Amino acid sequence: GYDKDLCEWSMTADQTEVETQIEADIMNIVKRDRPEMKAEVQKQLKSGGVMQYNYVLYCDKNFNNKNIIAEVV
Ligand SMILES: [Cl-]
Ligand SMILES: [Cl-]
Ligand SMILES: [Cl-]
Repeated sequence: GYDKDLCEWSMTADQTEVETQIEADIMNIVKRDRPEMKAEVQKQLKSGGVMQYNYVLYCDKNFNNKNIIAEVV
């Protein structure tokens, strides 16, 4: 998705803060949209990291964030 607020904020916030934000947002997407994938997505975020999803989640109008679950797994 594209969100001016989170896109601009994430571009200059420290890495620990952006990581916390992305991880929270991805697990919230899972909770709302495909709650049965919680354990699998959580383990994949721990194994692969979360910073790689910054662009698609916040700075990309063409990405529907519901599709982050398929992106992660
Ligand atoms: Cl504005
Ligand atoms: Cl938009
Ligand atoms: Cl899926």
